[PDB]
Amino acid sequence: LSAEDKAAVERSKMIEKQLQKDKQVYRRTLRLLLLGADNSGKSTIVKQMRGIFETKFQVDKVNFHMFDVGRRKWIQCFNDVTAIIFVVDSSDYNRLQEALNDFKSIWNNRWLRTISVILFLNKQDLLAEKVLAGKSKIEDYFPEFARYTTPEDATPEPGEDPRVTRAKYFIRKEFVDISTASGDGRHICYPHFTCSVDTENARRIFNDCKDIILQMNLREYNLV
Amino acid sequence: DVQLVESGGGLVQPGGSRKLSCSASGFAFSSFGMHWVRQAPEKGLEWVAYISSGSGTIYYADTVKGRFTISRDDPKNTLFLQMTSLRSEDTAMYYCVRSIYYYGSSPFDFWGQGTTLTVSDIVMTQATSSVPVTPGESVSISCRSSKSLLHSNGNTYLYWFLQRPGQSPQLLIYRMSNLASGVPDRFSGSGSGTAFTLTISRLEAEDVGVYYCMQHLEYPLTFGAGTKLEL
Amino acid sequence: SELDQLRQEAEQLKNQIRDARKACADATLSQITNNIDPVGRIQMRTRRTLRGHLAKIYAMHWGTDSRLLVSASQDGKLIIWDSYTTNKVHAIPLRSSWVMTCAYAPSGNYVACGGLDNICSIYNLKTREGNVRVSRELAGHTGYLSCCRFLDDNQIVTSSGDTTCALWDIETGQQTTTFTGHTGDVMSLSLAPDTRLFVSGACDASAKLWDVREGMCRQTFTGHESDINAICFFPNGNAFATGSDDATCRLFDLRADQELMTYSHDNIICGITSVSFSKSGRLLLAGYDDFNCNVWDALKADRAGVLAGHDNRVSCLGVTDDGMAVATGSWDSFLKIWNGSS
Amino acid sequence: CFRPTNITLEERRLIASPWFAASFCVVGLASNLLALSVLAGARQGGSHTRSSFLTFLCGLVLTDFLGLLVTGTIVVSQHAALFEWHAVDPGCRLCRFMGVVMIFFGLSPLLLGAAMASERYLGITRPFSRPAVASQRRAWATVGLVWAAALALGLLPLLGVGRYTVQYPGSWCFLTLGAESGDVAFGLLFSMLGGLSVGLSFLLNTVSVATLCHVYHGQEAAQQRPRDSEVEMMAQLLGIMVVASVCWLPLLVFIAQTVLRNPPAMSPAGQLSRTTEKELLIYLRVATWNQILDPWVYILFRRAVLRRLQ
Amino acid sequence: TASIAQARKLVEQLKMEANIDRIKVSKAAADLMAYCEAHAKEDPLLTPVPASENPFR
Ligand SMILES: O=C(O)CCC/C=C\C[C@@H]1[C@@H](/C=C/[C@@H](O)COc2cccc(Cl)c2)[C@H](O)C[C@@H]1O
Repeated sequence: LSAEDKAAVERSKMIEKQLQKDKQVYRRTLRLLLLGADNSGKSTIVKQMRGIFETKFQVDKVNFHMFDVGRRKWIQCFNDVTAIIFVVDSSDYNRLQEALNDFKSIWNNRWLRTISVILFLNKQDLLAEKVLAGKSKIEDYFPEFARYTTPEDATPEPGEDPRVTRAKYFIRKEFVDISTASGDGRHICYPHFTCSVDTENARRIFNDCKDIILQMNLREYNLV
Repeated sequence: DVQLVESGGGLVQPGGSRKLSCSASGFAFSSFGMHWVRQAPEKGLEWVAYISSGSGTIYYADTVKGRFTISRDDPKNTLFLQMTSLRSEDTAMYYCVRSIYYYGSSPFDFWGQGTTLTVSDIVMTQATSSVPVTPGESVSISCRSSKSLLHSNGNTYLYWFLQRPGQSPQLLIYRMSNLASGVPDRFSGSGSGTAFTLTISRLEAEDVGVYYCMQHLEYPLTFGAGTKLEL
Repeated sequence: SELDQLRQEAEQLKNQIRDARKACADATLSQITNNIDPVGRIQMRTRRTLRGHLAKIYAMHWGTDSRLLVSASQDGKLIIWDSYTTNKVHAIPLRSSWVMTCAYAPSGNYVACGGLDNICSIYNLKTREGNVRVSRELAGHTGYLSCCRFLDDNQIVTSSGDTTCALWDIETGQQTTTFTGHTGDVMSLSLAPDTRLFVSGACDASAKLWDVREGMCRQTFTGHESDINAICFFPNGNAFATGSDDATCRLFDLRADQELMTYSHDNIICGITSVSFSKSGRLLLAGYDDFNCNVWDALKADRAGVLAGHDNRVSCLGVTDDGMAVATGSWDSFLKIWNGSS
Repeated sequence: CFRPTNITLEERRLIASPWFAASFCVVGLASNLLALSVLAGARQGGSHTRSSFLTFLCGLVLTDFLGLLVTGTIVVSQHAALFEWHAVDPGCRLCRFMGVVMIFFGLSPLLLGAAMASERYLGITRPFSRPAVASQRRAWATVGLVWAAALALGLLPLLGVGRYTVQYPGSWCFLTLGAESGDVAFGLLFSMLGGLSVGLSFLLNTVSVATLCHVYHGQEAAQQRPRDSEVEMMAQLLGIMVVASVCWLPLLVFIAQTVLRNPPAMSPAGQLSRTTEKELLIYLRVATWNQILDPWVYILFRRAVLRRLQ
Repeated sequence: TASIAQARKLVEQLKMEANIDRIKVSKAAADLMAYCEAHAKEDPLLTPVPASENPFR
């Protein structure tokens, strides 16, 4: 080397030291891809916990970086996210089939074959009121709902109408049925029952991501 | 704008100590290596010390090694030179020089105004001390080196500086052929091995001054005697 | 009535063009180049590995000096590499980390990048302050930025996912020309050597040739069955090659206005991410989803060799202007420099 | 070093059977080779990058494979070639090499077993602590320290604390169970280091099994996903807690009691009782199977590994 | 009237593309083959240079 080359290599090594500081922050942060529709209310869910709309929140000394987007080409960018938060509006029975069609596209996506889905069934309070009124019948859109009965293993919330429980688990079954269709256990769907005004939405992502991270390890130690 | 202001100079007793400061504004100071270059009255330039970006590498001239300490404060963008056991040989104008080093960079591009201190190895040769010139006429300046400045990577580490009367030196040619930013295209640097020529086509009044050739092949950095152009 | 009549005329025009192309399809490129000898086996070794990116590398572009290159990764870092020494010359922190393309200006004074933020950011590399700063942010696209290429220090062409390409005046920050006509997301563009024309490939499985000055589409090239992801002009400017998700590469001719050759293999069932030509154009290098880079014989449609040095998708590749080396970027966060040996 | 030995003809085939130590090598080499070829596919597949587990596991297989090859050939040879030890090798050079190579290749699995236990403990109890890159350079260092720490204890007899002497029946060298100050200090230190490593592996692998039970019993986990991956892991950790403790604790406890026996088990002339010479040999052969079952319990008992072989 | 306006533009574009001059594929193929042959010697990837001339030794 010459006198300027040694100085040049020193500059290159100071850039690497600056990249090292950024790598420590990068690996310690979990990145979540937030998907949904306009009526899903996903923008309210992220707002309560707080091109691409990015949000960073920290829960129990763990940093979460969530991307809100509102597609086979740009979806390859989110190939390394820890989880995908798919949000639907259960009250709107009319567009539920669109959500199921959209959910099936993401679950069976080639570039998301190892990404777990933290499914959110948003606005459960609106779903409870809609069923309680009885004006709208789910059997009109889903005829198989008539022959559906609540499993004995179900754990309804206290003070809940059994009619709501039968409908609430039926919608959840529709998405979970899609999850088990294919995949062979590489990724897991995590159904939940949330609302816009819910304050525990941050914790539900926390525990589900901890299970996702833990299941990454158990695949590594079992040589899967 | 890019500025380099030196302070701390003044009359000192022999064997004393003095602290020189170089405040930098208008550029990313922490990204630039810094040199101190001094010039004795009615003499040529003499390199004193060097501190790299990040303070990882420090070099001194043999005549000052052990007595001078060079340091920088990146958050304050200030360059320091702690001097001890000052001798009458140290009476000179001390220049603060920025230099950044990467592929295609231009080291020694900006010099400070300098501070005056008064106390109570490749050889670069410029045999022609003075050259009488007239405006509009082509002038050639020759420089020689004891060692070949051509490295195995293809670079020839030769630099050309111009010190107009009353002004700080300015970079003209870096690595023997490249023209520094803000320098008119009439200046051209040509050389091979140990012999180098600086051609100045269509000389103007501003070009009047002393021209120094410096080698950057290895430390310590050495300057030529200098060739003066006069009308 | 009027709408039905007009759409029938389009079908007649499409048949007229198809008949016109069939009229001039007297011979096949395979028949023409049957006599010439094959290139043999192409063996390339990894001379350099550029490490330091902490995420998937999505784009790279050589500078015109054939020594410096810029790479973009989705860790929000633009890095400029000295390929001879593997030294990092610059590290540009991006405001938006979802970068999808990067370009090196032919003068070497500027670099450009942009992604899902719908912005093309121009960075000045030669400043008196000694740092890289944003000089311009080109706003106006309503979709993600998929590719960008400098024409000079003041002009750049960008393709976006909003189905349009644009020509920009960097000094004024306004797009002088807008190129419309693609019905899908435009994924790539390539500039002709004289920078008077450029081709773009979209997700409608079609490649369109655009006139830069006039601002309209001159020719449309079809034949792919899926989205085109990559495109590259032939070194003489009279042809270009595309790469699609159907595991095929096609060589289209501008003057013949039709496909000349298909580069596919039965073992290859994965999509193509990047394509480039060697300096003489005899070699076609393509990056694939199956972690490999296949070097094809452009004239004879023979797989000359394989560059297998990455553990994830080869997302981009490029050949220097002097033809000395080829760089491949990958989702495994590494860049590699390849060339052969005597 | 060449202590007096008198091998009876009756015990030459019952307790000191020549094939007793030759069958273990054949089964041990086959098991490690089977678990090393199948480990090559995992490393060459590149799918194990978020855990340092493959770094530790590769070292454990190599250490056991060499351990059954270095001492494997020496013991088998002495039964056939160069039967006399004080005549074929009158110099004590071999015993120093044999004595060190036993401690190095025996205390490595205990430390490595206690290293993988810590890795599994942190990757299960607190999943968020473990980063994704899981740098291999910072993982081969811990394997290096394990190799060095095992070798550091092995060189203590060579520096005057303890000594290596030929044991019954006269085909292997080992630490001497004397009443000297050096023997007591070195013998108890070896048991303490081994005993703590086994104690640490058992203690950590209990918490991991206890932490998975809390996860497994989860009511949501019963229906949200079939949790058969934790069952595959509960079996693996339990196998470690059994094989490591059963094979090694008797040998480590035996040394601790034998050293502290009053009167000392070694005569002042330097001769052990015949029963003690038999018990040490028997208990050692039990601990030999830990190096043979480690490639099985860690690797070859996995349902995701048995599927590849078929 | 959005569809009818788009239909006129699409028809007008197809007229421009149908009026271009097309050379034979054999003529175009020969030019591509000629260019590769003429520049074959100056292609380092096709014909690797001696190690002394390789910047990436
Ligand atoms: O019948 C005979 O002639 C006497 C043979 C018994 C003497 C040594 C047993 C060796 C075995 C060694 C395996 C390695 O694991 C050694 O490492 C260890 C193991 C236990 C404890 C400690 Cl401290 C370190 C090997 O398979 C062949 C031979 O049986």
